[PDB]
Amino acid sequence: PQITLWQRPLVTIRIGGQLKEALLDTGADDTVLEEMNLPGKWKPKMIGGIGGFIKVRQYDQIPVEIAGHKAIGTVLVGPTPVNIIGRNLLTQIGATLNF
Amino acid sequence: PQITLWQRPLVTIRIGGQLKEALLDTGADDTVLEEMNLPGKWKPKMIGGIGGFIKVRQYDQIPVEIAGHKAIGTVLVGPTPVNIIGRNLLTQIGATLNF
Ligand SMILES: CCCC[C@@H](CN[C@@H](CCCC)C(=O)N[C@@H](CCC(N)=O)C(=O)N[C@@H](CCCNC(N)=[NH2+])C(N)=O)NC(=O)[C@@H](NC(=O)[C@@H](NC(C)=O)[C@@H](C)O)[C@@H](C)CC
Repeated sequence: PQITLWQRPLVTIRIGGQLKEALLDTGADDTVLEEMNLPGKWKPKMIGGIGGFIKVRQYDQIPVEIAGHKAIGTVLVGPTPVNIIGRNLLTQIGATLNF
Repeated sequence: PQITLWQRPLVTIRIGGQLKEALLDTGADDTVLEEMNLPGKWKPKMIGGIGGFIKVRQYDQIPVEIAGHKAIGTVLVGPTPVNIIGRNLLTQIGATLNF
């Protein structure tokens, strides 16, 4: 599908068992989700945005389905204001910007 | 064009007499430039994201050119680690996400 930017580029994703709402974001290297439990082993990491640094926890190899598209890779969970889908998963689904 | 997301999508824009590199960000509601001396009245404000809020200056009706496509709109100036082009302006040059 083609998505226009007059509205927030918001999509439903399954994070297995559950359904969430995430923001397709070109401006994010990685994927970060609101604090939730996942089936995995994790390691503490730090990421940045406009206001500074935050501690998150990394989960390697989690299958995510973005609008019915399949992706398998890293997922960071911590105190992010909006769930966001980064370039790490977008490239798996073959997302590009057109103008 | 068609920009792939293997790397951060960085483009050259013109604001004032300057050519600058900015990140195309579908997860930014607004456009935010790093500290720069523009003429004009501004109103102050706060924007946040990962990490917290930073204080910035709001300038209205500032004409740009995002890689040879003109736009006009509000731009925020403050201490961002990077120049960011939000949707306010991407909506003007006809950019979509496609997968
Ligand atoms: C230097 C900043 C670079 C741009 C920025 C775009 N992020 C959006 C994300 C979506 C909301 C969290 C952002 O801050 N958006 C603001 C930006 C500036 C602005 N405020 O216009 C925005 O829309 N904020 C909303 C408030 C949050 C709600 N969301 C929303 N309305 N869309 C708003 N209107 O003010 N990227 C990020 O915030 C991401 N950070 C990175 O990609 C950083 N990478 C690492 C490895 O840490 C790198 C640059 O150091 C992700 C990967 C963190 C792991």
